[PDB]
Amino acid sequence: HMLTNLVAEPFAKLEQDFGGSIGVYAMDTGSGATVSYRAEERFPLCSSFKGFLAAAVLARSQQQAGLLDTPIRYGKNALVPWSPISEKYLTTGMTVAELSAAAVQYSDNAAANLLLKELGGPAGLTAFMRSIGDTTFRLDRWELELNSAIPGDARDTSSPRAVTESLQKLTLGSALAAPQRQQFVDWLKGNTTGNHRIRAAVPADWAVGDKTGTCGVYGTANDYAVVWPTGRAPIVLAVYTRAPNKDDKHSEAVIAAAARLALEGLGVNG
Ligand SMILES: COc1ccc2c(CP(=O)(O)O)cc(=O)oc2c1
Repeated sequence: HMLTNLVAEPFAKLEQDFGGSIGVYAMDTGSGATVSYRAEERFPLCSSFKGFLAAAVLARSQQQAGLLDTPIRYGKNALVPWSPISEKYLTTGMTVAELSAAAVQYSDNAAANLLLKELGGPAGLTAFMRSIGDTTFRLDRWELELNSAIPGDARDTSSPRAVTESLQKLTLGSALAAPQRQQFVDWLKGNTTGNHRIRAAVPADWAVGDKTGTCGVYGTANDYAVVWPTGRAPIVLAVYTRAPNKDDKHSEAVIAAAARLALEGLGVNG
């Protein structure tokens, strides 16, 4: 409780300036110290489910050898907005591994939907999260309907704490086999969409992997990350936002500032 009270006031000021709600859970994997602010509230996942989607693909690849190399062909009707990689391979197809990398590193929507289909839809991804001990995560819909971010709607949400706990298990714990774990970390490390979020709070000499989400309404956006500071154990953290009005805009700077506060609360000199 000590570190959480250390940062309670600055978090309240930050979210009031933002005009919405900020949810943060950060875990120092060395000491076990944690920082929480609205950490048990539900926030829309938006694209952040795509990280867990790729982890679920990797988990299945442990039992289905050759799953990652399977070519997937798709039609033009699969190309929903923000499919920047898959639109370039419409005439050729892509492998499951390439779709997973595109989903993680470019937030590719068509790729995410194609991989969701392979796993049995939103319920199949939810089942995977249940299998690692996450009872909070729920995915209910596909891209782009899952972006609705309706106030009070539990569909397609999780909590910052559950996101951080599941991310820890998948990137640092035993939820994935060692080769699949490293592949998940490497995909997160290569993300291209989060330079202005948690990464903006992380010194250049620290390794970081992240997955972003941006719903586009209700001030709703997020990022989760694993951060490897030099000389100490890694930090896992999740930063989620929402706001009361549909037209409220999200703020990357607010996500970065919340990440800064979480790291400062943990005592990690950034
Ligand atoms: C379809 O429209 C989209 C899809 C994704 C994005 C993303 C990528 P992500 O943050 O969800 O991962 C950032 C954004 O600003 O707008 C978006 C708009």
